[PDB]
Amino acid sequence: VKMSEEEEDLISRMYKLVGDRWELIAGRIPGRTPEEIERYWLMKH
Amino acid sequence: VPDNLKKQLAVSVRNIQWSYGIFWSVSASQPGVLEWGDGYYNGDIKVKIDQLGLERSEQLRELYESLSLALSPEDLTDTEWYYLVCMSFVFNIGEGIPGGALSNGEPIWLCNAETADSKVFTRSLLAKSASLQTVVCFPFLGGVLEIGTTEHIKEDMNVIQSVKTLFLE
Ligand SMILES: [Cl-]
Repeated sequence: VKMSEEEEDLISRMYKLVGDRWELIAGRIPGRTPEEIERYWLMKH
Repeated sequence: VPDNLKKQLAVSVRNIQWSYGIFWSVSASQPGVLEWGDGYYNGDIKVKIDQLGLERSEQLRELYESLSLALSPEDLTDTEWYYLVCMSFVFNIGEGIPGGALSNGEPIWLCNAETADSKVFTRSLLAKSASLQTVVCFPFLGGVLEIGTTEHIKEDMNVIQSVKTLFLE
């Protein structure tokens, strides 16, 4: 899961709003699956 | 900032038939910094009492404040999520299309907003998620007025003039 800088900001933004509802974060990140974002998040936080 | 903003935003966005409008206002404590001032949501979702259709905008703002602490997030369309996530944005001097409109004093008409370079538009991925193709910002009433739509709209300054007249009523 190699997020671009824009994907990181937007994931952080979505996380600060819905928490770990990875379905809702992924809907805002084109091309990324809910698990990709979960995978990115655990390895960063 | 200005009086009757919520209603003027509603009248103007409904008249031009775009997806949303936002008024970015300058922080009272941080000079040159823009924050979400108000907005009208005119997009898709899934009357004599509310002739301007203000309710969904109010509910989206309510939900944002709840989450930032009637609608549940699972109910929101792609464009509603765009509109709600915009409320979290703050723009430093010259940053993004709103900060650039404030700093250079001129309208910025962004086509292909879904793929705009980050130096020009800080919300391209978010726009892509909602198929938001056109975003326009212009300095107005000491802040910046932003309108956006899912359609591709060729540049037409009469759209901006229409919004401005519906404010200076
Ligand atoms: Cl921006």
